[PDB]
Amino acid sequence: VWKDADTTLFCASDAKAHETEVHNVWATHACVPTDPNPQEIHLENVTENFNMWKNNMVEQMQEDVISLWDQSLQPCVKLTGGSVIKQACPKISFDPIPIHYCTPAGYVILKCNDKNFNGTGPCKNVSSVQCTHGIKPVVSTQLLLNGSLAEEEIIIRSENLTNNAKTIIVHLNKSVEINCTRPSNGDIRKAYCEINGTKWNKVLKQVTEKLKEHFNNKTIIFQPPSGGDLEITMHHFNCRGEFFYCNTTQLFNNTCIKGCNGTITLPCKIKQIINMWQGTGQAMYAPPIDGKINCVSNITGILLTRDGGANNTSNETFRPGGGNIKDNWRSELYKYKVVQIE
Ligand SMILES: *[C@@H]1O[C@H](CO)[C@@H](O)[C@H](O)[C@H]1NC(C)=O
Ligand SMILES: *[C@@H]1O[C@H](CO)[C@@H](O)[C@H](O)[C@H]1NC(C)=O
Ligand SMILES: *[C@@H]1O[C@H](CO)[C@@H](O)[C@H](O)[C@H]1NC(C)=O
Ligand SMILES: *[C@@H]1O[C@H](CO)[C@@H](O)[C@H](O)[C@H]1NC(C)=O
Ligand SMILES: *[C@@H]1O[C@H](CO)[C@@H](O)[C@H](O)[C@H]1NC(C)=O
Ligand SMILES: *[C@@H]1O[C@H](CO)[C@@H](O)[C@H](O)[C@H]1NC(C)=O
Ligand SMILES: *[C@@H]1O[C@H](CO)[C@@H](O)[C@H](O)[C@H]1NC(C)=O
Ligand SMILES: *[C@@H]1O[C@H](CO)[C@@H](O)[C@H](O)[C@H]1NC(C)=O
Ligand SMILES: *[C@@H]1O[C@H](CO)[C@@H](O)[C@H](O)[C@H]1NC(C)=O
Ligand SMILES: *[C@@H]1O[C@H](CO)[C@@H](O)[C@H](O)[C@H]1NC(C)=O
Repeated sequence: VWKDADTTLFCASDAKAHETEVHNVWATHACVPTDPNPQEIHLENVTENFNMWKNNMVEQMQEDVISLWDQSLQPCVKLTGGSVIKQACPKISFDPIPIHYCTPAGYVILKCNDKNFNGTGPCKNVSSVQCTHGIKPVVSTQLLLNGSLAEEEIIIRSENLTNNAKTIIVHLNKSVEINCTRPSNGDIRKAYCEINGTKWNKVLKQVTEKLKEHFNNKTIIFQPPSGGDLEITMHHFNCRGEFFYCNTTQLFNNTCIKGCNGTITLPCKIKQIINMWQGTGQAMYAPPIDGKINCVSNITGILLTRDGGANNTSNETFRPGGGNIKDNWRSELYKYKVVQIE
């Protein structure tokens, strides 16, 4: 028997000690080895309540990723709280690895196995585990990359759909590849992401259908982010250590929901000067490495903000972008909660 509790988790990974890649290096020192024979017990006729929006596992993962980034991604110049910090900024090897989140003795993690669980409320099919699945700490905006997929239907998740200020996480049930490249050989910061338009528009159509179920069949309209920093108005992510900013206007194309089944090519740029997602200020990095810089990722989730004040109209307008990296972890941790064992 148990009760919802918070405690300090630890992490486990398969980091390689000989690797210089920074997530490996961090996990080699900050985490223990994974369990090759992990226990998972189904809790017979047990119903548990979960609330992904109030889940300290998220705050803890955020804490780790901040620490990882802080010790791994030194910029040449950091502008924070009005001070200027200068230091060496060598190119690094960067490629996220899965990190498992684990309970210490006297606690356990309950996992909701209801396939269509929306993240808050009762779960009928619950199991207990010592660690979460391995979650890659992929930092991005607008699109969630290399994550886990919903096992059945597309799921719409929100702390309160009625409140337009609350971010919506769209959990996809089918991956769509996004293939980003800064080609080897003009402009060294010019890059692009290629997406399969037929596949992407099919999924986006489905997301639209799902949104209708939640918004009384109102008309669903996508628009580009209203304004803000580039990290939010663009799909922002890190590829091989380089900070990419990609224009997603083409991805949220209302008319495709004409002959538009071809490759979607998003224009991207690599930026040396960025606003740190940690919310701490600005950083400047060295220019991109030479050669073909390339990441192919699965889009597995979408972060959306709904326009407020549209209650009198027959439309609901959505714009890509969540307002919080914690939501990235939320999207992976929603099915977990820590409890204390009696
Ligand atoms: C509950 O979830 C488990 C693990 O995901 C799955 O294998 C099983 O089919 C489900 N069990 C029940 C009682 O439906
Ligand atoms: C999720 O399901 C719960 C059932 O308890 C419901 O109360 C809540 O409104 C739902 N949220 C969404 C976004 O569907
Ligand atoms: C990408 O998604 C595919 C298909 O759903 C999956 O098989 C593969 O593991 C994913 N690759 C990742 C997570 O890097
Ligand atoms: C994904 O979910 C949608 C609607 O939520 C559904 O129509 C479709 O069957 C699902 N696709 C897969 C591959 O499970
Ligand atoms: C959900 O948001 C609506 C609109 O802001 C608000 O009126 C209502 O009180 C909220 N519900 C909860 C439980 O916060
Ligand atoms: C990614 O895009 C480039 C073309 O721009 C191509 O060289 C490469 O083969 C692509 N990779 C995949 C897996 O589609
Ligand atoms: C997208 O995938 C479909 C298969 O559903 C394929 O027919 C098409 O060649 C792909 N489109 C592009 C241009 O990548
Ligand atoms: C994205 O691209 C569109 C069309 O090319 C452009 O008008 C828009 O301003 C771009 N968005 C950003 C934030 O650069
Ligand atoms: C939507 O797609 C069509 C392609 O047929 C194109 O005319 C239009 O420019 C697109 N809107 C975008 C990409 O913003
Ligand atoms: C997604 O995972 C693939 C396979 O490990 C990797 O090549 C790609 O760069 C990852 N994307 C991001 C943004 O980390």
